[PDB]
Amino acid sequence: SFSGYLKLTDNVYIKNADIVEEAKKVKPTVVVNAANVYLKHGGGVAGALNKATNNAMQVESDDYIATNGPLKVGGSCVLSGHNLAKHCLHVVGPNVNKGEDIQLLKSAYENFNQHEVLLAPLLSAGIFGADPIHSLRVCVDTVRTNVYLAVFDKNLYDKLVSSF
Ligand SMILES: CC(C)[C@@H](Nc1ncnc2[nH]ccc12)C(=O)O
Repeated sequence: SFSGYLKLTDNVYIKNADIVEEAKKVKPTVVVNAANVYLKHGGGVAGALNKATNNAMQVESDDYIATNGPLKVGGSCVLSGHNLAKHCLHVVGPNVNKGEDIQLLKSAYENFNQHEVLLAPLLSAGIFGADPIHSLRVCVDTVRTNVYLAVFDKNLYDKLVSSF
């Protein structure tokens, strides 16, 4: 039910929107979370998605970490999408503010290729500290499945489109 997106490539689309509000409207098969390795959903996309689930995402995530241990930077896991989507794909992009290797951003986006269509944010951008223009270029050059990108900041959205 995706609507109002700008086509960037054969398989990549973009919209100025809060990913939480997009997930409530569309109820997609997969929503991507910008996770950390511990699945501690405090702020940014992860804190906003978790709050919209009334903390059910964090309770499920804590059980997953208690059983499996932490994810790898560049890795992912599939958990419930609760009231927002059928599934949530928690993907860990490198956090530049912590010295993590930006080359791991391509490995993070490769997780998207396991799903035919996804609603997603720009990985490693926002509070993770990487350049969003770089993140969109890695997304375009790595993901082959259909990805609908939601960018919250209007000013950044306009810059991403103009410089594409
Ligand atoms: C990742 C980053 C580039 C982006 N953040 C987001 N993008 C989309 N929905 C969101 N909900 C909460 C945060 C958020 C932004 O600052 O525009």
